[PDB]
Amino acid sequence: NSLALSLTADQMVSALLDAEPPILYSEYFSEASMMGLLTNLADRELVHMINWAKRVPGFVDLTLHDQVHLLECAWLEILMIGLVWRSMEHPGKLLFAPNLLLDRNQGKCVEGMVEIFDMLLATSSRFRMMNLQGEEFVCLKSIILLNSGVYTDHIHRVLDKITDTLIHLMAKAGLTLQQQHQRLAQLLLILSHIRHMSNKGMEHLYSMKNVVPLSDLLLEMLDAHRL
Amino acid sequence: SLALSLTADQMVSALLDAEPPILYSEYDPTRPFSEASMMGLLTNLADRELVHMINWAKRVPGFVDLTLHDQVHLLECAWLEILMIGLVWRSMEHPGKLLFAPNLLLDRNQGKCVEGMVEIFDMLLATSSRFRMMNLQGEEFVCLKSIILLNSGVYTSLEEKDHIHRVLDKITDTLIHLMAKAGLTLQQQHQRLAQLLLILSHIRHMSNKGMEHLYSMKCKNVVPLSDLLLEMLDAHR
Amino acid sequence: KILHRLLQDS
Amino acid sequence: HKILHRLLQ
Ligand SMILES: O=S(=O)(Nc1ccccc1)[C@@H]1C[C@@H]2O[C@H]1C(c1ccc(O)cc1)=C2c1ccc(O)cc1
Ligand SMILES: O=S(=O)(Nc1ccccc1)[C@@H]1C[C@@H]2O[C@H]1C(c1ccc(O)cc1)=C2c1ccc(O)cc1
Repeated sequence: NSLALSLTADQMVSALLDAEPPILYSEYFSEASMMGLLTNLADRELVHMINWAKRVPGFVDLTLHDQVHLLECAWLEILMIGLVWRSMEHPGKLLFAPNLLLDRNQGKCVEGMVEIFDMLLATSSRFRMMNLQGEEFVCLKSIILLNSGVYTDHIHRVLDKITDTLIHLMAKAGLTLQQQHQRLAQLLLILSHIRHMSNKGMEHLYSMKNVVPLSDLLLEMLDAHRL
Repeated sequence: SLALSLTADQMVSALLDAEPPILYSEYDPTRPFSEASMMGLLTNLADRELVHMINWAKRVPGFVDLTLHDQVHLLECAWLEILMIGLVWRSMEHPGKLLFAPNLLLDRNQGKCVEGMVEIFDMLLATSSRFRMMNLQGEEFVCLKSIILLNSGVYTSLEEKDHIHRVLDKITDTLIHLMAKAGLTLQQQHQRLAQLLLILSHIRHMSNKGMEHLYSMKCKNVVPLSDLLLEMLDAHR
Repeated sequence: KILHRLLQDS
Repeated sequence: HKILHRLLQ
């Protein structure tokens, strides 16, 4: 049995909020300059993401192989939804780091990046245009981790519990029954687009492996998407 | 216009009557099969399904209200997803098998006849398996397929997206309505709703992965592709 | 474009 | 032997 299932929604939320990775800083614009700062930033976020996943209810219960599979499938999605979350307060911009603000014009400095930026900007705006709460964000990011790679019963039961947790939060906000499953649907349909942004962005990572030297861990994270 | 005034029952009614037919392949179980043979059979089959999909999309409450350029965009984005969810739907009765056509049943083995197809098959098989273990209903299937059409390209002057959002909310209400009739509790309705929508994320993944392999193949020109299919495919690249 | 015309019929 | 194996321990 899993300890994850025994939790209530409030302490499921409390667990997710406490497991949150920190917002890292970048170093204090061309193709190599852009890829250089992002590769370094993303690489440091992976280490935090790994330890974050280990504190996600139900994740430890899985085998080490399954933990590797899910992280390999979802790592870019998780970084992207983290990006659009903190980019909310800054419409038209992408808060990659507190000291690294990138508008659309700098996305053109990297071939095939500017169009992914637009999808990121539209995702952040969509999250803004409907008041995405932090308690909802941590639930969404956890769903992405467990649902990513999952089609290779426990994960499904944990996913159902996260679903209950989301409804639990919307019920707190004073939404009606119709508004609860409507908002629930709205949030999950966005995850489909985050999957789209990831895949489209992952194939570009192949066409960028040369420009700047990628780290070993990074090379291995994207090489997994080629099998 | 008309889409928003519809109730759940006549939304289901509209989607069921709008259903495209199941087309037959030109497969002859007396010939030899190969890489170009299968790819040739699937190309010709999908090309004929596309024509039906286009006239099907027109009968989806709401699609017609959209400008033509938006209708083009949505179909260009979701055409493979719609084909795939249709595939895994009619493949439910055949575990470990993919029913591309009533006279065309492939298992995992024959997927290896094409490079990179066997991986996508397993995902399609797993997706079909999920629908089987979940008892997907026809009323639910036509809701999901319509969702994919309106959702695929929404993020990609005109806040026609706002209209699209309204129709999507209507389909959501329709799905909940169906689960309420099935005797599912409130908790079971939300969970099933979530389970269904999470599968849409997988259909997106399968489509994107297959679209990249459908481009490896065009470059080869081992087997030609119809002018329409090339234009649908070129919209992704 | 083919998709353009097929949508535009009738 | 991937790095992800080690970091997850
Ligand atoms: O999909 S992308 O745009 N891919 C890409 C596209 C074109 C060129 C190179 C990469 C990708 C998303 C976004 O920018 C790219 C990217 C990224 C780039 C390089 C890298 O080694 C890792 C990630 C992003 C990112 C980094 C850190 C975050 O915390 C969040 C996002
Ligand atoms: O993702 S695929 O596998 N891509 C692909 C990968 C490698 C080579 C060729 C295609 C794709 C799904 C499945 O098989 C491929 C495929 C397809 C193949 C060829 C083609 O011109 C169009 C589609 C499928 C299909 C066809 C009709 C349907 O009604 C449903 C599905």
